[PDB]
Amino acid sequence: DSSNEALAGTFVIQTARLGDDSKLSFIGDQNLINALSLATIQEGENSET
Amino acid sequence: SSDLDVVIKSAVAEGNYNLNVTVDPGKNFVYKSDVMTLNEDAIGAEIVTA
Repeated sequence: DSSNEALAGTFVIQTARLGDDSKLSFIGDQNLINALSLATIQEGENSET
Repeated sequence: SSDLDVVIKSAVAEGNYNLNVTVDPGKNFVYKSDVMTLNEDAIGAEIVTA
């Protein structure tokens, strides 16, 4: 409850780098991508050096 | 769930929604048929209490 996994039966996908480099892109057939139906729930932000 | 339908009209926004349901029930239908009677020569039997 009250976390990223509050919904049952869903895939959660993350990456282990920070910033714009962590963007993911998915390509394939139309029907398969439509069936997967990905969505974004958190967005990255840059560091301070 | 297997008892939830969705219809789309215009632009949708986003997100995961959690719904909470509360119920207050009503009434139903009751049908009555008419009386049945026998012919002039039939004979019937039953068990009745007295």
